[PDB]
Amino acid sequence: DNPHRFLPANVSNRWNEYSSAYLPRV
Amino acid sequence: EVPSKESIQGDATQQSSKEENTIITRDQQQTVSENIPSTVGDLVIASSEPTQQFRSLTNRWMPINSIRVTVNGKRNDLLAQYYIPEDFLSTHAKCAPNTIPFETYVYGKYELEMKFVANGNKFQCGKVIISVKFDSYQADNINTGFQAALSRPHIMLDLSTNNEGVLKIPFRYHRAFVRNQTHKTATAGVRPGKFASIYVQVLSPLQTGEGGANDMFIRPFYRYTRAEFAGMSYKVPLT
Amino acid sequence: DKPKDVSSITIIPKPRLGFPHGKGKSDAVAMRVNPVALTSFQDVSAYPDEPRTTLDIARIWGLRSTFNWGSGDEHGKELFNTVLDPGLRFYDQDYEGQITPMEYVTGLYNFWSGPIELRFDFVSNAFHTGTVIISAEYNRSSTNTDECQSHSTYTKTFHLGEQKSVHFTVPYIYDTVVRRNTASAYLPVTDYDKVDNVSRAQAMGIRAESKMRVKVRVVNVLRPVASTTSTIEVLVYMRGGKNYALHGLKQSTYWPSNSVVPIDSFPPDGYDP
Amino acid sequence: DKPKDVSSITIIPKPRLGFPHGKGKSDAVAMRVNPVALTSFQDVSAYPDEPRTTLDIARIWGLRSTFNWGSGDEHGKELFNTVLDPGLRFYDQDYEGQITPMEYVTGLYNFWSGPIELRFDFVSNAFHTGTVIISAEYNRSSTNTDECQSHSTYTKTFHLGEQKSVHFTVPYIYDTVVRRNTASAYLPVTDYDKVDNVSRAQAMGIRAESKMRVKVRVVNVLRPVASTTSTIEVLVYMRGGKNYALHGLKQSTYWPSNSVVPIDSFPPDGYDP
Amino acid sequence: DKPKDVSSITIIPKPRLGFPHGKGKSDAVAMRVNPVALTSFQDVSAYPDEPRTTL
Amino acid sequence: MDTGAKEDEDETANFSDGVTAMGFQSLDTQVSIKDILRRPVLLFNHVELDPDYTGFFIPIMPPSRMMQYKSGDKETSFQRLIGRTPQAAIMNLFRFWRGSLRYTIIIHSTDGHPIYVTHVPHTGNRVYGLMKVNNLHEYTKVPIFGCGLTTEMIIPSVNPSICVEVPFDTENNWAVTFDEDAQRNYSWRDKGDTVTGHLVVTPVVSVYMSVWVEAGDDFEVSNFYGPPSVKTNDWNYAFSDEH
Amino acid sequence: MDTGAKEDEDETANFSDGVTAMGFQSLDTQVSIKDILRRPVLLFNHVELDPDYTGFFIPIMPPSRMMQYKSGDKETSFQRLIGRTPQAAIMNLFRFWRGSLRYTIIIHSTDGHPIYVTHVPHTGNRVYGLMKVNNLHEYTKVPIFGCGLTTEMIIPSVNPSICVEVPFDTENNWAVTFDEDAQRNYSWRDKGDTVTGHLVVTPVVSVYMSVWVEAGDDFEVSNFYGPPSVKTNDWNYAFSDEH
Repeated sequence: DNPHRFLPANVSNRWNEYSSAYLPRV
Repeated sequence: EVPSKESIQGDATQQSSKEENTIITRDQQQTVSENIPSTVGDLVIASSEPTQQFRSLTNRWMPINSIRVTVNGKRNDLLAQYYIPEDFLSTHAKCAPNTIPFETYVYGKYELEMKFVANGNKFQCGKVIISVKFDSYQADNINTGFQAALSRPHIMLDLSTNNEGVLKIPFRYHRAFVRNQTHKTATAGVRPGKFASIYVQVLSPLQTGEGGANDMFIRPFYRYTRAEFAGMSYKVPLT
Repeated sequence: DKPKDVSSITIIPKPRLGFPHGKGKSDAVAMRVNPVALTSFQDVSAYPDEPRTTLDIARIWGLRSTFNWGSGDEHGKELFNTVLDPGLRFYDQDYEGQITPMEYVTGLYNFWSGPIELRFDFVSNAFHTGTVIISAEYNRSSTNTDECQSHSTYTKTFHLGEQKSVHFTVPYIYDTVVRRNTASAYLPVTDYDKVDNVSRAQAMGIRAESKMRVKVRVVNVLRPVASTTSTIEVLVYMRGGKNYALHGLKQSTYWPSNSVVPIDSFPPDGYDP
Repeated sequence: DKPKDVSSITIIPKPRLGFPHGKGKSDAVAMRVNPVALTSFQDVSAYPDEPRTTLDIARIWGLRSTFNWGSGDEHGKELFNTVLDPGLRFYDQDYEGQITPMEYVTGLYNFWSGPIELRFDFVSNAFHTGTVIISAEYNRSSTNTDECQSHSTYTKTFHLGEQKSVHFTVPYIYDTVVRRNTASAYLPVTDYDKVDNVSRAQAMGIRAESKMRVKVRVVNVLRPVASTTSTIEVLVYMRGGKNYALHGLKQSTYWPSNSVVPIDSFPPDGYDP
Repeated sequence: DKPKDVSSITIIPKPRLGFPHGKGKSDAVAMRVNPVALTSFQDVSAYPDEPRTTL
Repeated sequence: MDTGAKEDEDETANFSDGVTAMGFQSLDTQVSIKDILRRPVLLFNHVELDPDYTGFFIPIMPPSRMMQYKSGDKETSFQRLIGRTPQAAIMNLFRFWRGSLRYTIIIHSTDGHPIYVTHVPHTGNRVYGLMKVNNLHEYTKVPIFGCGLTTEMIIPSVNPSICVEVPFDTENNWAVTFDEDAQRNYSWRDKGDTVTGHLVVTPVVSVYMSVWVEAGDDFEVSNFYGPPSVKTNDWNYAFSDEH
Repeated sequence: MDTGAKEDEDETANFSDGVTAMGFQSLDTQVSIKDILRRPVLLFNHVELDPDYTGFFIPIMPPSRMMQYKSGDKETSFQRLIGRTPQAAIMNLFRFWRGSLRYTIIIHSTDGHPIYVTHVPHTGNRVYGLMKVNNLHEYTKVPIFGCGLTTEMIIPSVNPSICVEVPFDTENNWAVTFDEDAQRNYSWRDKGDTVTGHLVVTPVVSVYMSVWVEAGDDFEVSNFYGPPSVKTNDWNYAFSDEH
């Protein structure tokens, strides 16, 4: 399916955006 | 502003900020970001009932979690980040008296201040940038470099001198108020408790001498300079 | 003499003059003997008490709902409990009945704001006596059984007895200056077409359902005398406040159900028996 | 009476009123009830500290480059050496990264002029000590090894020690009042097409590459104490001067690289899982 | 109110405004940000000794 | 109208009324009744004309529950969405109107053939669509426009739309808006009192047409009736803000 | 915004700033942000309309990184060069805007058939292109323009282009410009807050169309974000001034 729809669980919070705890995103 | 000769207690020319029942001193000078305005006038329309302030509770300095800068961190690396007010409620300083009004009220407008205190030795050197991004929800992974950090309202911390910074954050949101608390019976259509983001980034990597320390620490403090609350409700636990 | 006319100007040709507006200028050609004559309102004119705006219609008291209150209703019980949204009455079922004048006029607009007023008329007498608490609850709602949660909001305890009517202004407290209407801006379905998820996916707008409720709970259980009725009915009226406001004209939410017949040619279409 | 209208004028019919302009007059038809109403900025308005022009954006300090300065760097060595053109960063390679706000805004325009400002922040302490010379060189450039040639231009020797920051205005000295931008005015290639000389031959414009350089050389070799680091990093910031000026809007030089996704219909396009 | 506009005039449609003339009026649309801006001759201007006419 | 403030005998303390949000987004205020009814409403969407008939009749009455589509009844040339317009919902509350209306005609052509428009004054009948007046098989000799009633003309090539303003030609103080039944055979002089006349539209050849309508500048409604008994099913054809 | 003059603690002598070269070539000054955004940008270049659908939807949002083409992804009706306009690059720095926009439609026709334009107010969805609203197979009876929303009309023969000015109809103080991801399925009431409504464009028959856009007179941007991370390769597709 379209991969952009949902963010993978390990990097994201419940609200389906990047978690504040996950610093490596940059 | 001007240092004096050495007495029993060193160079005793320290200033201090006294806010409610918490004092924070500073050794060297202070960097301050420009005092800029917030959205006003919509307040009286969007809230039919009168809005309340709890200065004694919310205007006191609250220390949050410590940040660990190492010699391995490259340029553009996030040292920390904070979705506010969400993270000050339920993530950092969970039992702070600053959070008491957020239990009962459902809406509010928040102008913040954030003081940062660094303590690296005189044989270290490095630059850290702290910057605010107003209304960052689903916009965290773009315009999030050191370059954009220098453009937005920001402070700059040299890790050798141990200067202090104070970042003033106006309320600049697309809606009139921001929702404080999520709940089982509340709507899932809106993202609550996040009107801004605070990034702390390595502008230049930390460096040390031969047989020197491989890290040093920074401590953020926050305080609401204008916390107005509207829509009283039954008290709930925070997240 | 026949001197040449050297004056000129660049024009942008448009078909209609002020087509989409409800005011300003117009290029209309009067079908009269006199091109600048108008209908005289010297004798026959609009009466002063008729509503001049839709905000005047939204200040007419309409009967929203009713409910019962017996002696058997233990304290804390929800007598009445609705989502107070002027946009829609229900989110989960077809509505049919007589909508209130403020709801009817609201359905014409995409956005609303300002306070809403209620009025609870207890169909009782001198010998009925109880106490109810009317609470307005925003964002987060209480549980049916936990009366304490309802008490910790904006409340007005009404002591029923000699007085049989209580007015209640619901204060407008939301994150946005105006709420948008939950009813759709445009709905072409007219023949009660059986709906699917593909139909829903291609809607005009996304229904932002209101979580703001108004509950009525028992404080003091209704203790009537033996000689009168044990259960009374309560009438709940509703109008827009004095600072009620509407914006963004759309396709109407509600439409006439009862006694709708399409016009025909009179008397060509077999009127002569 | 019905008298004949003898007045007339010659008109030149145009489709649009002031299509290409960013000011003046317009023939726009408002999609409102009132034809002459506007958006109120009584409460919600632009904040005073926001940039009103692009020249305000071009006065924001952005971090251009960085370089190192060790104890092993013998005197006269080029620490830093770039072509200071706000048009393009490189002439001979693909650039990727975070462009400075004055470079970003410049890329929108075909011509620029006026002085450029630099600011060198040495990431050091009290115990570091050296001396660098910052030279601006026009038309003719020096050899890497001949430091004397660099000294005979417009220079500012900075004595590093207690102060860790030096500001440097680069004076605008060229044969023309405005330089033209080295980046192309229009580039239709979007799919990284493999380039040939026939492609180059049919370009929009001819890239007039700037020979104006800014070099930083060692005057006094960096002599730090044993207990501190032997090599420091220098941060080179850059903004437009107080008399910086831009003209001739073109297709932008730079475009967003990171996290670009094209929009789709929500919620028709399979948003419902 | 939405009153009807009763004012009118008879126009003679021409394509160009003052096509054959070397002076007078023109219907030209400036290709600028500002519709009424012009080239400045503050510094750079015609030198006084240059011929202004063919005579 | 009656506010019902008559019955508000409560004199106890209440919450604040706040400040009005009118003119906050934009000054364009859309709340006025005489501004909504002055907005144009569409009636006939690409209906066909014929030279064989007398012309196409458009009964001069404001758009309301009279011009509403109900499900599973006889098909008409009127568009279905007249029922559910904001301009119709207003006319469902007022049973009297007076003053001029404003019809806008748009011919789907660019030919030299002229189309005509003819305000016939209130003559008692309430016909619409194409009609053969007096069942004759030839109207080119004696046209409806040529009889000598007030008449404008569209010339599609010059401009393929006109906006006429038809006068309030009637013996009544007020024109009635609606009835409980449109198709009911009751006393004939009263059925006529819901129109103030007709527009007719004759072409030279066959052609399609669109008709809009609104209230003129001089226009007043009165005799307020309150809101009717209604039905809705908007909830059903949209996703919640929670999937 | 923050100048960064805060950190400029240097108080040593410097070279002259000279004199500004503004107004030297011409008085027409193009530096203003509210003048660049007021220039028209092209969106849809000769896209097709159909009478079979409800109409063609144009979401009312300013042109930015949202409307950008990336290489080797799904094809859209949006033109590719929206990404690289000067008017887009400005909107990439500001995340909030407010006030009216100005859409310009140009129908490729000279027929008597009328085309309509309909400002639908902010209703939460963000659809574009052709859509069958509620999956019906017939919209000629009940058109989107006929429902009774604000509506203008183009008559191609008279003048085959209009310039509308769509109002800021929303409950928000500000309309959001962009997101980190357009195609991400997050909370539904927030995805809606990047548009202030839609334009719809219904024709009688099939026809092609072009759409431009700009900021209105009443238009303010705010919430400055600084410049993004960018890429370029202009150097590659041009000869040096030295062969």
